[PDB]
Amino acid sequence: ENTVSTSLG
Amino acid sequence: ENTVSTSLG
Amino acid sequence: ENTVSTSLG
Amino acid sequence: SDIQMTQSPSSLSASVGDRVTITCRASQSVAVAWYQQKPGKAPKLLIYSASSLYSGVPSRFSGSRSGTDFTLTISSLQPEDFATYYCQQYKYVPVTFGQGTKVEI
Amino acid sequence: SDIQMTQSPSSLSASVGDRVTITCRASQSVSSAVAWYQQKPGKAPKLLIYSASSLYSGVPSRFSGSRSGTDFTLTISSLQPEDFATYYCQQYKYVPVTFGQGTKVEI
Amino acid sequence: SDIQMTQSPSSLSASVGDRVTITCRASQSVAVAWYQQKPGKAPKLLIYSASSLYSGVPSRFSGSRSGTDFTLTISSLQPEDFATYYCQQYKYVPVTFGQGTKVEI
Amino acid sequence: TRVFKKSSPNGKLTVYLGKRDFVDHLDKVDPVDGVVLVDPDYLKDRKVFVTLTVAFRYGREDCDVLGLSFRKDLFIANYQAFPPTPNPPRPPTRLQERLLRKLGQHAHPFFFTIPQNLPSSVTLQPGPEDTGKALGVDFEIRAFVAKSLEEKSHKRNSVRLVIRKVQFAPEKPGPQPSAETTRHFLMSDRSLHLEASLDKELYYHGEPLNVNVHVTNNSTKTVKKIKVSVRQYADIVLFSTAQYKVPVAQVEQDDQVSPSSTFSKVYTITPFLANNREKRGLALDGKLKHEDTNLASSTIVKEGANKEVLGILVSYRVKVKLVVSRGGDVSVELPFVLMHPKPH
Amino acid sequence: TRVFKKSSPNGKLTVYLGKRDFVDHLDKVDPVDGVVLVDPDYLKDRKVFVTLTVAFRYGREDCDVLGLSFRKDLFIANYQAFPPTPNPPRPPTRLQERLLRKLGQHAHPFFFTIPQNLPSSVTLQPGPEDTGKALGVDFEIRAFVAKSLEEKSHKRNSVRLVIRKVQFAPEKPGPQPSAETTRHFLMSDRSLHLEASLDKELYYHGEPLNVNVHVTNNSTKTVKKIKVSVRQYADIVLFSTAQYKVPVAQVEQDDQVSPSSTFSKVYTITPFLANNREKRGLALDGKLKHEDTNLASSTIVKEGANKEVLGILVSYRVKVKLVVSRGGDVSVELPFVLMHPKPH
Amino acid sequence: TRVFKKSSPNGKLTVYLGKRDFVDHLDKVDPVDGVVLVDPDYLKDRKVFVTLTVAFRYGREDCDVLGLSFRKDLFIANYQAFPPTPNPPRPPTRLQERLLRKLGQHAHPFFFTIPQNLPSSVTLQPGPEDTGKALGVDFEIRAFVAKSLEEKSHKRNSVRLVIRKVQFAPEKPGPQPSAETTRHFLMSDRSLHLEASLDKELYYHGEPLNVNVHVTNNSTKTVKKIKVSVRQYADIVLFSTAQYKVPVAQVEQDDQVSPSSTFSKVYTITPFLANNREKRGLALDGKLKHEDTNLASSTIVKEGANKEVLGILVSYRVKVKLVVSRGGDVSVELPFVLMHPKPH
Amino acid sequence: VQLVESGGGLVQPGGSLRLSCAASGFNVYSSSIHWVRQAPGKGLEWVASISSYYGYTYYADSVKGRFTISADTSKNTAYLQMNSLRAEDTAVYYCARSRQFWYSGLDYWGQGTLVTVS
Amino acid sequence: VQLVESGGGLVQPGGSLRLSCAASGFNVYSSSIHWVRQAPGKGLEWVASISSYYGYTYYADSVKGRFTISADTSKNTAYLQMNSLRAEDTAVYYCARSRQFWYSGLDYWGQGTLVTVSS
Amino acid sequence: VQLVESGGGLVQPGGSLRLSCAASGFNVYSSSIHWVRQAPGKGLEWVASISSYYGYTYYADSVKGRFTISADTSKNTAYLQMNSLRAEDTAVYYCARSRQFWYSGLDYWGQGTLVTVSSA
Repeated sequence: ENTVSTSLG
Repeated sequence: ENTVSTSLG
Repeated sequence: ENTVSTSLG
Repeated sequence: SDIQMTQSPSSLSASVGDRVTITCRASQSVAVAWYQQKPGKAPKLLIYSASSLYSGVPSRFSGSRSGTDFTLTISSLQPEDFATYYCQQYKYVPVTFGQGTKVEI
Repeated sequence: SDIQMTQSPSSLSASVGDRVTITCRASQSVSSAVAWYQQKPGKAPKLLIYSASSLYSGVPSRFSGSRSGTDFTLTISSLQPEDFATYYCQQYKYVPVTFGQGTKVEI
Repeated sequence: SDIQMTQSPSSLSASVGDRVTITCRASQSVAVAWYQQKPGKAPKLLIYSASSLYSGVPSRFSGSRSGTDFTLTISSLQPEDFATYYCQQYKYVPVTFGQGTKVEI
Repeated sequence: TRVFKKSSPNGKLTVYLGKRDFVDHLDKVDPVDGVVLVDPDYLKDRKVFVTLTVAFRYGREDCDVLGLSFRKDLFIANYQAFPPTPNPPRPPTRLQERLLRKLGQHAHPFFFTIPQNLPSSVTLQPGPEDTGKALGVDFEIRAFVAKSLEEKSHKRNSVRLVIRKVQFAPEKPGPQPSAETTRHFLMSDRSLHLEASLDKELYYHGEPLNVNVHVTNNSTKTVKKIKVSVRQYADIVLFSTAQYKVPVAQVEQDDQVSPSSTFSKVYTITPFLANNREKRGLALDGKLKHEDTNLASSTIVKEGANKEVLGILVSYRVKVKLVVSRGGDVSVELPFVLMHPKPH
Repeated sequence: TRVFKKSSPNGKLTVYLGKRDFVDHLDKVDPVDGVVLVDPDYLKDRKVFVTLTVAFRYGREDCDVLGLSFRKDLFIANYQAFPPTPNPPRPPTRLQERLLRKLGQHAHPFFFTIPQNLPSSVTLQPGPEDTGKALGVDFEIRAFVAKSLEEKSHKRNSVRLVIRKVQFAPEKPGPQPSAETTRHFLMSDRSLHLEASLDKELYYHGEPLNVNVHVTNNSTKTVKKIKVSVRQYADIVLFSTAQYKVPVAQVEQDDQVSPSSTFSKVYTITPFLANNREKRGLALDGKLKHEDTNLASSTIVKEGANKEVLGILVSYRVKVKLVVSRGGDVSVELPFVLMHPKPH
Repeated sequence: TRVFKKSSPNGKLTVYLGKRDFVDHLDKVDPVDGVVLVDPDYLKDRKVFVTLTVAFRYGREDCDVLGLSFRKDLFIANYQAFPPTPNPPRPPTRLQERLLRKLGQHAHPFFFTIPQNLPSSVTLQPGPEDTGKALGVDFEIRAFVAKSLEEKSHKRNSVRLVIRKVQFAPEKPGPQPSAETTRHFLMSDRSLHLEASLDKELYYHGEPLNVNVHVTNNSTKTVKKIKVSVRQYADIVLFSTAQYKVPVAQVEQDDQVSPSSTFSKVYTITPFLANNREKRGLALDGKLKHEDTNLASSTIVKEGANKEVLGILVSYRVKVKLVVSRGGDVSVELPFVLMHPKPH
Repeated sequence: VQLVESGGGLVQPGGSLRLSCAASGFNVYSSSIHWVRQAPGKGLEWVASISSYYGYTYYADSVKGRFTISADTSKNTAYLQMNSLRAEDTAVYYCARSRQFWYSGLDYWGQGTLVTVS
Repeated sequence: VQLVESGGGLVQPGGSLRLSCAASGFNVYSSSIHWVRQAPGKGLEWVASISSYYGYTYYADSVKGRFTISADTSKNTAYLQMNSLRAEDTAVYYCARSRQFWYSGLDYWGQGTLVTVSS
Repeated sequence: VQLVESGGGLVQPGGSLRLSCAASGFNVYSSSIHWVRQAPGKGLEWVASISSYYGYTYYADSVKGRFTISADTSKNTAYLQMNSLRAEDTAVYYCARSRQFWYSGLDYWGQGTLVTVSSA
């Protein structure tokens, strides 16, 4: 629904 | 001059 | 500059 | 300037099962509907566009166009078919009705 | 600024059959937009040459005109007995249009 | 709402040469900078974007990110590294500061 | 039966046509057939040509009003009326043969086929400054006499006839419209959920729309009001994919949905033209010359590869919006089609 | 004789042109002959290129702070002045060879040919909101030094010269304009007849137009007013055929034609520019830079019925309208051409 | 590190991206690497497609009730996410393979390349009559699932992402600007000369510009005013080469240069956005959704090989104008570039 | 589908009387409402009409100005406000319905209400 | 083709005088009308001009504001309304015609009318 | 590059005091100016900010309307006009700088000036 961020490790 | 109708046989 | 005339002989 | 619609005869008589036709002549070319009125009741539409039969009415009623003249025809007169018939045009405003045709028994 | 047309000589005299020339010096360049007019004594002027070289319709062929930079000359091949008059030089490249001082050609 | 930025511990003591770390947790996700203030002096920027070391800062200072928690680490604590350290966010207006952490001998 | 007859201003050229409105059944458009009558002595080395053209037009540029008048062709076809070409394809039909019997051998049949990708007849509503006429796509039949197709027209030996391409409601009902959207708050499980649906997919012109909305406001936020609207989307693809959207009907209900409470209601809304007269650019159905016509029917196309249509495509959707208090709003859009029923 | 010259602002590149207006004779237009002077050392292995371009323009590079300034090319030609191209066209013109003799080896002839289908020089009249120049079609000659045509160099070492393409009145009288229109009545055999005819096909600029009108009002309706006007039709075709029509002259006479009576009169109307300076979008003749010019001359077209003339085409017509009581007005249009006489 | 993640409104289709701004260093552009996550159970023989499009848009599909929402494409690329196509490019990027390891086997990489001939992200400033958005060119990454490229065009099952193409200041300084013009009075040997120059060729956003003017007014005419300004040129060539120039900063000084004397001064002028809010059509740097961006950076290009970029090109120039009595005006223009320094 | 007229009776000349035609079974925007009066003995005669879709009301020249027709779309009901009643206005009044789109005759009629002026 | 001007005589200094040049044989929109005066002895001197096509009137600096030139299309006639007449305004006044498209000298001249100013 | 604060002292409660941060070595349009106060016995706290490039000005909710910060771009200087001074406004005030474009923290700080509020 919206642009967020993620760790990717 | 104008669009008019006529009787088909 | 601008347009001008000349003799051409 | 309004369209004058005249239908004839003013009245007619047929015992039963006879061929009865009614004509209606438009003053200017016109989009014709026919209505039947029982005495003391409201009219009910019979034919629209001068040829299209209305839904539910018997197939004996029929209509046709010949130039600026319109004809309402009944193949066989039912015992309950005595009434006054009206001829209407709705090509131009105002709409005009016929003078009626009292089809007696 | 205003353009000053200087015409010389102020007057000249030559017998019939001679050849004369009249010059007209423009203070500023007029791009060959020069006309020559001839006036008889007590009469309206008549156009002779327009664009400094084009001879007007009906004018006899003995009248000639040429351009050399900012100098314009009017030439007559042979002075006819009726060719005596006052000749004027005019430019019409800029408004106002300015005339020459005249050149009285005598008999 | 306004970001509640909390850093711990309020104070810590370690002799010269020890390794220390200071954490910092935001109320919600945020763009974190660390400043070091000597007593009686204006603060001096150390790390911006929570990882990028500022120009001229000794390499012993380090910064890391783990979700919402941010940590400031000194690998080898120099004898002059005793001061008060602050934690700041600049993702949203207003910009909030940490409560400070006094590193002592 | 009857046929339509129009003649050239000089009276020496006359074109006969069977119908004025030609329908397409999503797979085959009604062929345009007719005959053209010309005085044999009037033309000796001349030839009779009939052309069918559909084009974007901002006002006719063959009339008498002064100003700008655009014209962008979308499809053009030609036919040699006289002398006749080889008869195939499309040998004369019953109407053509009856007309040729009626007026003898001095009439000549002409045949046209309307390709599938062509758009329907849509006229945009003129504004106060758009005197005379406005933008629209329309079909035209022109019969003229000339030595060649490139020869300039005298305008006094040519006759122009306006025809329409129309669509009717498909007899197969579609899926029931329905759409729901849940607004969620990151604080905790206090999601606000609403569901909106209609009772059918196809509506007739003037038929009311019944839309049911169920709201489950489980958050502390309250709904100030609920509004339901119908909006028309017009797609203009002459050069670039422009789009005009305009609300054709709105209903406002000051219904308060209290926090931690459920709401349910049915709204009735009917789009019509009496209240949309001033909306410039509103898509209307194809007009013959100037007669009043209703809102443009939805330009429906059956699946396929969705070939690029460079006319005006009109669609309709229902917009349901909740304005929750102290910030935020949740909306639902569910589309529907709107067109005339098939005549009997 | 004389010859025009212009030089780059750096004063190193100079182009010579013998004329500024090139006349179109409907079978061939005057070729563009000239030479360009440049020192062979300043080039330093660079190439001198001369290009002829005609393009739609809304404002030139006038350094005006106004933002919008459109430009759409219509024709582009190129010529490599230095080093010389192959021989054809092998013989230089007399003007070219005389200029080369006058200037020496540092001048290089360049030759251009204008195709038949190109439009003439037309300038649209700027409106009150438009500052500086306005829309129009104009010709241009540019000389510049670069390694290739596509190189983005220091573009201040270039010289731009504006030339014109013009037409003059054909030296033959055309057919005399005339048009009749009879208004028939369905209610009876009465008919109102209107006649209108001019005296010449071609009119000069400033020459009055005489229109002869004959009216046979054999009906109960009374003619209330008679209007005679001259209209200018401008066909702006660049992507779609857009037409702008604007009246340039009018005359009004309260000549009431009584029922069952005959009427005949001659009206004199002269189109000029003084009364219609305010008319935005009015077609004017091509200007060099800003000088005042008259109404646009009509654009005659090649007799081969050629198409795709991508420019502005201007024509004139005379409209005579009869104001009839109870509506039902009748109008007549007479087309005529407006030109300049051929110079001597 | 971090990556950007967006999901479909249905919540089943998710696209992963590593960056938002992709750098253009005039030889290569950063490829659009990423993976898309979708559950094959929902697929059911459906195919996932990812399209990269740069378009000349005006407005958006943000349920804003207003038309004229233009959209012109500039470049279209497609990629079949699932099922996988042939391998090339063979090696998935390090970010791509890391994301695939993190997410498992339900993610599929997608790769894109940005050709050199594409424009950067430029947004034109909206005016008072515009709402929601205005004209501008921007990039978009869209992921959708359908049997074909036009099978499931409904918005409720696709995810759209906005990215940017940016350029930074080249590290190689350019030539020092300078421009001289001499106003020769063609009556005597009297003349007027003026020189203008800049200290650098490239300036950062917010960095002041130091321009120095040297005037040797060896004339009787007196200079009454000196104007120094910075202008922005926006080339909007899409099918016709339109241009828009607007002054972004001005400084004026009532410096009267006395006749037969000399003048020298240094002017400091800084262009910023605080005083240019009202200037409709002003070019701004490409926005992501609605945030404030500074003045548009000049669009630099490679050393030659111009290929007629179809987007918006912005350039800056400094104009020095001297107001002199009774005509004889003289002005000087010298260009400069405006860029951000390359990030560390 | 039904139509019911109401508002009969007797009104002195120069008076006024409003008739309400309550419609049921059809929408007021998909149909047009017309009034037709039939004098005793004399046949039918159309007096007034209304089109709610376009917002047009039409009147016969014998009733122009005096008679006014209006419809309330909330309850699908039409009204005929008659003013300046004269002796020739007496007739049985039928409110009739026709398709708004592509009129095909007055298919539905009301039972009729008698109006007298004396 | 002809050009006749009338309205001469004597006017006291500071007065006014209007002269009408009646034009026959040519249209007023395809030609321009000019007034050229010639003082006794002194050569020619342009005074004023009018262009009915463009609606522009030009005056010499010595008569600017003082003199006004006008014409009407119906009668094919032009007028020169002179006001504030001074002693240097005496001359023989010729009304001349020139081609509108384009100027090629004053081909046609009037008969010449005499205007005198004295006390 | 330097920043200097001036305008300290003591002000009675309800009074007013304006401090001037004289900037040097950087442009006012390429950088942003922030005021951060540090009350004794308390860490840092942001007060007000100004962006000369965008023409924007931001305040903390505790100084909203009360305090006003403006910049004189001609001489690269910023001022903080405090009104309705209260007893909680006493602190050492530092004027800081950050890059206007993509700010990366308050890199440059002033020497700090002391502001005291008491009923004296």
